Amino acid sequence: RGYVYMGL
Amino acid sequence: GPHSLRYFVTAVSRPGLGEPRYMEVGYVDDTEFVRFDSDAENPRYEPRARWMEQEGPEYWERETQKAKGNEQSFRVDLRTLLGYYNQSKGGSHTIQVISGCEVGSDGRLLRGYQQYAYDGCDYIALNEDLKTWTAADMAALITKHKWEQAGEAERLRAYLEGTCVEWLRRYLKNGNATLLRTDSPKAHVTHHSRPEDKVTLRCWALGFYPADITLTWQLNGEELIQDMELVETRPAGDGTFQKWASVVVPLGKEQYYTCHVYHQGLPEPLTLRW
Amino acid sequence: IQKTPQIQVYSRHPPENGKPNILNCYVTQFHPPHIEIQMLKNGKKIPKVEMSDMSFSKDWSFYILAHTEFTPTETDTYACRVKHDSMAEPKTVYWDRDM
Ligand SMILES: *[C@@H]1O[C@H](CO[C@@H]2O[C@@H](C)[C@@H](O)[C@@H](O)[C@@H]2O)[C@@H](O[C@@H]2O[C@H](CO)[C@@H](O)[C@H](O)[C@H]2NC(C)=O)[C@H](O)[C@H]1NC(C)=O
Ligand SMILES: *O[C@@H]1O[C@H](CO)[C@H](O[C@H]2O[C@H](CO)[C@H](O)[C@H](O)[C@H]2O)[C@H](O)[C@H]1O
Ligand SMILES: *[C@@H]1O[C@H](CO)[C@@H](O)[C@H](O)[C@H]1NC(C)=O
Repeated sequence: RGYVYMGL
Repeated sequence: GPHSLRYFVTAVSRPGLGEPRYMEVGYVDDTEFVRFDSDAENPRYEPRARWMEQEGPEYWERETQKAKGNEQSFRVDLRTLLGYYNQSKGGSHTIQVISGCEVGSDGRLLRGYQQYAYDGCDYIALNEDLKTWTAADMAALITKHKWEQAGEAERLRAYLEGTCVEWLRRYLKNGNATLLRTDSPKAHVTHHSRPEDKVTLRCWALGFYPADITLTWQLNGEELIQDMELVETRPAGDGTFQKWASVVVPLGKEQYYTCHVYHQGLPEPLTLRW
Repeated sequence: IQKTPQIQVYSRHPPENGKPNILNCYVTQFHPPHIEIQMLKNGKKIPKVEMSDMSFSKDWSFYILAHTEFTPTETDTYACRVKHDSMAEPKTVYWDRDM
């Protein structure tokens, strides 16, 4: 299952 | 042996051509198993490996909503980075991420990771401790501080040690017949003429799995890992791989060279001559 | 910066006129990601081309495979035409069945 990325 | 769950994410801006292209490709070891591509009306997360049919409606729905949220995050990131770097609003730019985890034969975490890149150059990365970040330039440093204050590290490590590890084991379970198989290489050797009374001997290795393999040419026991040419191992379209390696030997001295193929599907290594 | 793509065209099995096979076109080590890959049979674009195995190496260079099923014939010729920013002129690599 994929991760939910946080903004740069 | 050890296994890995990897996610390759790419977001490319295309000024004057609409919204940026967003793509997520999933891998369990060497075989692709999932993918999301923004270029398509009704873009959704789709299975890429047969065994993923064992998932169910819910799985696909959630991953899709998740992927669409990420798509918007990187859309914003591209604009943000134009600010960090002081760049034109009309040039094309790329952001990349490789996230994942590797477990031992027993299924326990060996390592987790996440590395970002902007325009083909390192940006920010999670250190092996899973607690800190290492920024490649002053732009990435702004991102590092934001993430430190927000506590992004704990959230990412919770995923790496938790979600990533548990789902990797599940995929391995459901796709055991394919992910845990061993396809032995089938070797061949070709010869091609050359100008100065020399010849090109090429050793082929076909239909293997997993990808890792070693090919070498020897001259009376000594490895010729120098004047030897080769290509990186390549996927062949059905879940297997191939590779070739060659040496340029003097005409009429061919029988003095041997190709050695080492692989998981080879109890004893293969030796070929022309 | 900018990296020119390495195009590689190969079959899954050793060719044998009449027996079904899979033709591949692996485009690698390129950057930026935008690229156009076309597989041709006797100079004509092949319809059912599948794009897969997209990935990038440690140096961030891109990799992607294009493949299709084909029943080889001694007459038919196949190639792969690629368009990338690193080249003003599109590059076509042919299928050398005797390589
Ligand atoms: C792969 O494993 C299966 C067992 O089923 C797996 O585990 C389930 C919980 C589920 O995740 C399935 O999708 C998986 O396929 C093996 O088949 C079984 O083998 C045992 C003998 O050990 C036998 O008692 C069962 O009847 C078999 N079938 C099932 C449906 O259980 C299968 O052989 C494994 N394949 C490989 C290549 O190792
Ligand atoms: O990125 C930020 O991470 C922190 C982690 O300390 C917070 O996330 C926590 O709470 C949310 C609830 O929406 C989730 O449960 C996370 O798993 C959890 O780490 C913060 O809300 C995030 O924005
Ligand atoms: C950014 O680029 C502009 C030119 O486009 C320049 O005038 C300026 O000095 C640069 N730096 C900053 C911080 O704006």
